[PDB]
Amino acid sequence: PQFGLFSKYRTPNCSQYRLPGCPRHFNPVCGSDMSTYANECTLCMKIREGGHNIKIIRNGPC
Repeated sequence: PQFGLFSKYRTPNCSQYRLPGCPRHFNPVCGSDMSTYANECTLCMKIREGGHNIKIIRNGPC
């Protein structure tokens, strides 16, 4: 897999979602910070400093 998940946890790759804002609502991933999310306003907001450096708990549906 990509790097693994045993180091911290498995961190999401938000190298996209590059909107001036955030369209739609959809939450693919699962948050270690107790937030089911995935987008520019959910993670990428969080991830840059909306929460932490997010590690999703689950990389997919929950």
